Amino acid sequence: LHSQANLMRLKSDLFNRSPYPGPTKDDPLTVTLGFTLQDIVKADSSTNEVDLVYYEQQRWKLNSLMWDPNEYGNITDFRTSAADIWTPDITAYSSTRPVQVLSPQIAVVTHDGSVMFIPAQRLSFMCDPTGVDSEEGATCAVKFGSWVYSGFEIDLKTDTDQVDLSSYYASSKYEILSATQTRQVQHCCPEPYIDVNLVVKFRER
Amino acid sequence: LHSQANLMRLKSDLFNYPGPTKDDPLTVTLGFTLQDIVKADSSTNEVDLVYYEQQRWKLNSLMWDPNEYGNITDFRTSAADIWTPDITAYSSTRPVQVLSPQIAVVTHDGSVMFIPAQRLSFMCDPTGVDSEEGATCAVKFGSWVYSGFEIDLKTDTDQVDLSSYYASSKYEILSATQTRQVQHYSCCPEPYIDVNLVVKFRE
Amino acid sequence: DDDKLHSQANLMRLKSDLFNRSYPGPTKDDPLTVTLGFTLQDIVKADSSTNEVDLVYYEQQRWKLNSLMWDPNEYGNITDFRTSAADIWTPDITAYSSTRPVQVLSPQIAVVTHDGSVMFIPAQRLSFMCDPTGVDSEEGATCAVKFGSWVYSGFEIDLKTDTDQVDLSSYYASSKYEILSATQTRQVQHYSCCPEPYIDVNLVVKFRER
Amino acid sequence: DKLHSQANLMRLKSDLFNYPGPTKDDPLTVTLGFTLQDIVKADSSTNEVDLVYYEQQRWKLNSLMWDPNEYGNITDFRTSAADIWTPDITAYSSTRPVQVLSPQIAVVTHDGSVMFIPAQRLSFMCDPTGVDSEEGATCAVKFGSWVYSGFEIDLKTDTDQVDLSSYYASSKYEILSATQTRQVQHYSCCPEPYIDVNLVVKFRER
Amino acid sequence: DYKDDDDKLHSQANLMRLKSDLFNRSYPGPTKDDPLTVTLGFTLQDIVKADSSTNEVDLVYYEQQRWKLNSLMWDPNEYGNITDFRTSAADIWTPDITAYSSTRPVQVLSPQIAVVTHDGSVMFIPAQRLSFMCDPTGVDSEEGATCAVKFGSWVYSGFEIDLKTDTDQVDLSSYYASSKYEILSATQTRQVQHYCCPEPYIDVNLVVKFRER
Ligand SMILES: C[N+]1(C)[C@@H]2CC[C@H]1C[C@H](n1cc(-c3ccncc3)nn1)C2
Ligand SMILES: C[N+]1(C)[C@@H]2CC[C@H]1C[C@H](n1cc(-c3ccncc3)nn1)C2
Repeated sequence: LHSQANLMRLKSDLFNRSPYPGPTKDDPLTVTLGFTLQDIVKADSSTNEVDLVYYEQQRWKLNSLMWDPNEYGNITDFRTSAADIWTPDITAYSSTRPVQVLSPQIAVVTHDGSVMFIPAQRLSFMCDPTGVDSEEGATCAVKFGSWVYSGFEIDLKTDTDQVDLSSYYASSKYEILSATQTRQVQHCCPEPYIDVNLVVKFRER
Repeated sequence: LHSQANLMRLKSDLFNYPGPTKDDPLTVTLGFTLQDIVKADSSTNEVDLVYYEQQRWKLNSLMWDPNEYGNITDFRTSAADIWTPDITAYSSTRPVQVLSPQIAVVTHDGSVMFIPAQRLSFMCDPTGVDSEEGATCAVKFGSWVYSGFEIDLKTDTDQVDLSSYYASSKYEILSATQTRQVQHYSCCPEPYIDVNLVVKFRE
Repeated sequence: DDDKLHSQANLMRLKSDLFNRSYPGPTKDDPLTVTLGFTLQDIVKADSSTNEVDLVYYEQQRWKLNSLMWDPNEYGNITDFRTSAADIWTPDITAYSSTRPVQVLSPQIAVVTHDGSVMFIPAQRLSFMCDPTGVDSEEGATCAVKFGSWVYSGFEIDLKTDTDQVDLSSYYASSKYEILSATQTRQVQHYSCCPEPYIDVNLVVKFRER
Repeated sequence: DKLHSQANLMRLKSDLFNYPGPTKDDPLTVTLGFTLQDIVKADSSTNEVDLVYYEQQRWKLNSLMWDPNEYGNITDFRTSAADIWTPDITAYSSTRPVQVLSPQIAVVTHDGSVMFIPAQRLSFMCDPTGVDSEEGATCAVKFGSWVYSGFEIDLKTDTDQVDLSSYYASSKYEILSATQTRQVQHYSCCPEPYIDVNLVVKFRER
Repeated sequence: DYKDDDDKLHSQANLMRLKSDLFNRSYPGPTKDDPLTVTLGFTLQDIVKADSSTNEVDLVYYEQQRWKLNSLMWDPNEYGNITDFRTSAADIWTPDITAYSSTRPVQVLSPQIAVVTHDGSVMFIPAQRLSFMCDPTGVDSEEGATCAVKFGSWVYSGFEIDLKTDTDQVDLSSYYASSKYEILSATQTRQVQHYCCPEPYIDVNLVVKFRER
């Protein structure tokens, strides 16, 4: 009951008893992105759309979510609804339908102020699967990034350029030949723009 | 009218929980009742199930003495009025579609019974389904964000309840099991728990 | 004309008193009887590849609460009113063998009468478990679906019908399917999960290609 | 000067919004008109046809009247359809929930009249047999209040001719005729009349 | 150092105060006495699908919307030199720009967030998937098919909302190189029409010419 009271007090202190309005040029934020590809579900050659199921790991850190575990019964982290906090507007740049969310929208917040949010998603995106019924397979790509924040407000990075394939569905209609995730910088507008480019080579299993 | 006043007062009292923690872990019991394998798509390797899920847990903070409330021992309430566990399928390919009202039953000892009916599309190769051996598929269910140190999953039985399986389904069930699994990941010492639903079926 | 302004005032006041100055659902001590009746409009689709059939129908629901009673004389002789279904408690009447979420085809509005009775008539499209084998034959196909509370046993919600005959007077005359018979029967239903039975109304439809 | 016109509008909306629907004592008339844009498809396997149209709805409330001279000569304003009461006009033989294609915003005028024009895609019960013949196919669907009788809400049309001037010239289907006709229905049980507008469309493969 | 940390806190406080002063200290939409000009431009990303059985074609594009309100102006010097901010599109008035011949509800593909600048100008760029009325007959030809769809306010006439374009050329620099359909031309043109009614009505007409492969 004390642990419960401690956690409710912590969330009340963080969410009620102090003010974050999003990143700014004077208060920029770095968001780390990683993809865990679970399934290429469908590849449509009549419309050049491919459907992926993946987990999108998002990580950032805010001073305003920091606390001393000693003041709160040594609580070092908690889970909370993603709507309780600010989250980055990371968006697929060439989707062809609204993303469908497959998991609870809940984030893990740690006492250092770091946040980890890992929504599972089904995404339809622009992809010509020509060659998927061949040895070399097909190659397609999709960029992810902020919709409204330039690189002066949100910077992106990956922890690795190799997409996590350890959850890829063993009996998918498609096998993965390779999957990479790479930070890109592009420069109308003075400010740089950042994305992570997800590149997937695949073929019929 | 006195019973109505008592129930309204109980609910006000109770509803005026941050989730479990390592220090205050919660056990959630899970069971499945499979009603129908509706569809098996060999072009996408997606299979569609209709089932309902029994979910049960207990909170001291939902406890009350009936004698203080007209001998009310339980009530029904919107699932939005209370914390519910984030039990999720780990290999769905579409958002789950809910077939039953989001209402749970709370009992005076603090226990909660929630029974969501769902249609689920999940990753499944139906190869063999037109053969004597049939096809076999599996989908894990568990917390999305809590480890086995915060939410422990249990089952009452490893037999999926098939007593309400639709007798004229396109697919007959050869077997269906629900098995608690303890999973570890090389990075971390803490256990993760899921219930693995394994279904063997054929046309 | 001042009469009209007065009637509006009486109704806003009645609604304010009933909703703002005052139902937690039925209990064992205070159980509720819901009357159900179906009006079947159309069998839209019968899918033999998945054994799902799609129905369009109106489901009439009626119940009565003391907490919704008023004296018409205290409120300018208002004897009933329409209100959003979200303003009041409604029963969780659920198809027990749907294969998709029901789709609502009519406004979520109910009629409340001064004796505390409520009438609510949702139009729905429902996909449910049904093997249409035989539909291209003279005998046709037969399927059934139960409707009842999801969370309330017979000790909290009872159901009744006014008739066991489904109303076919609005059935679509150029449907792909003709109705041979449609019945609606109250059942006391025992589930191995639970010592207390649930009440359902069993909708049994015999139909064939027109 | 512009801040004044804005202040006037905001005050008017405030005055007006700071109505329980019609009653037999305070009944209401809704004028309905259809502008048919497209027959998108016809499914002979299910006898469902899909229409795209916008539906003009007009009614008048004393409680929405104001004097333009008291409010900077504001004669009308636009407002979210959620800020006001709107009639529960429903298709009686749809087979899927209507899909709304336009913003849910209405126009309120100083004489208390409200104009709301939802664009919709509708699937409804229709046998397209004959659509590939000179005579074409004929189908119909009634629209009316779901919960209000003719004692609370009357319906009417300005014309019985459906507006076809915006009908898609390259639709897969051409319209031979389209009418919208007020119908009154009485029943021996009940003393109250029931009103609908019957949309009748005759159409043919182009 | 501590000063850098304090600056960031100040910057956050300044933003919260700006948004507070703008929003909950104090737009009812345009009026005949206060007309608004919305600038529209399209960036066409993909013609996904052309259905000859229903004459519906599906587009993916993003639609840049821009307008300017006196009531959204502020002096940057009064707010730590903040010159613009991002905010939820639900925090502010937005124009009801609607496609006039869609056949399904538009599907939104991007975050509903806008950028507000100190001169009171607002920029909002929703990405959308749209199904609209279009006979793709000719798509399998050298000159391709031609389809058009008008965009404009649903409820405001040209008395209250005017439209303009910065160019009549649809932006094709992000068009999907491996689409099933190649673009032959794409234009966006302001029109004044009538429907009966004294008020003139304004739209922007998107005309696309495209063919297979
Ligand atoms: C159709 N049902 C499956 C019947 C009646 C409504 C729905 C849900 C009901 N129900 C109740 C329970 C239950 C209740 C209490 N404890 C364990 C299981 N499980 N399923 C049984
Ligand atoms: C595409 N429209 C049909 C144009 C512009 C937006 C939509 C709706 C508009 N509109 C206005 C009216 C109207 C307004 C006032 N009185 C009668 C009809 N009817 N349709 C005309």
